[PDB]
Amino acid sequence: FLTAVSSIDTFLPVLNEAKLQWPTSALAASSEELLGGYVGSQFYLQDGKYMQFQIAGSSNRCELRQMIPDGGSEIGWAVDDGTTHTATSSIVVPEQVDGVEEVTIMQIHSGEAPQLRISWIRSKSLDGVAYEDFIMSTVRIGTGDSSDNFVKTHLADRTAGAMSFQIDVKDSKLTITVNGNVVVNGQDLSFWDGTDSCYFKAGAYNNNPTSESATARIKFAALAWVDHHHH
Ligand SMILES: O=C(O)[C@H]1O[C@@H](O[C@H]2[C@H](O)[C@H](O)[C@@H](O)O[C@@H]2C(=O)O)[C@@H](O)[C@@H](O)[C@@H]1O
Ligand SMILES: O=C(O)[C@H]1O[C@@H](O[C@H]2[C@H](O)[C@H](O)[C@H](O)O[C@H]2C(=O)O)[C@@H](O)[C@@H](O)[C@@H]1O
Repeated sequence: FLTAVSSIDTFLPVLNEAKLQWPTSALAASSEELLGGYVGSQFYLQDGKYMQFQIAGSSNRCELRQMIPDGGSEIGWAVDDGTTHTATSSIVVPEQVDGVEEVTIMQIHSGEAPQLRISWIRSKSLDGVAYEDFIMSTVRIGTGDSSDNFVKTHLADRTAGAMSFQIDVKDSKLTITVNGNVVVNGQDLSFWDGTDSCYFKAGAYNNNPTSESATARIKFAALAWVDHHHH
């Protein structure tokens, strides 16, 4: 039988502040249901320690979406509200099966757009350099489709072992720290000033696969939204 993520203590804080969306953005499990032992092949405890997400299909997901804590509704915050918004994780990205090409593992998203995607990607060239099997950040600085709307950065080559991430937003600036080192230092998010619908996400969101039956799989050793105001 499949062991439930809530059977250990590690993820209870974030489960109390998230809903699970699967296999689309449709609700799969409320925060209460997650804390109550919701489990399936898409979302279960692997190795007695990892919150594991699995999903197949282009643009499908198995993803946590930040909620107001203690049974609250969907959160919305703004890059320019003056508060520091922080998400931390420790992630084991396994080798992905053929047909999986890009898997978004953390986001800042709003009602209409992804401000930030951290994604594993099989192969991509950035600024004239080819990279394989790596973790990328994609920041939107506009809503258009041309390259001037994005800042894309190689964060790290994929490691077999756990990799730590931290996302911080304060005063319209974004910092991404990977394995303790700052890789994105104060990226401008001021295009999004006044958008009050931002929230964190984490899990597996499957982008541009070449087979819709190929199952993406991501293991979280830790995940939290860190509240700088201590409510
Ligand atoms: O053609 C691309 O791969 C294009 O995708 C962009 O990311 C999109 C994702 O693939 C998903 O469709 C979803 O998350 O929307 C994203 C978006 O529209 O921002 C960027 O990665 C872009 O650089 C790239 O050209
Ligand atoms: O699937 C999408 O295109 C986006 O869905 C978003 O979730 C919202 C959506 O209205 C859902 O049907 C449900 O109501 O939850 C909403 C929400 O939590 O904001 C996000 O999952 C977004 O990341 C997707 O891009």
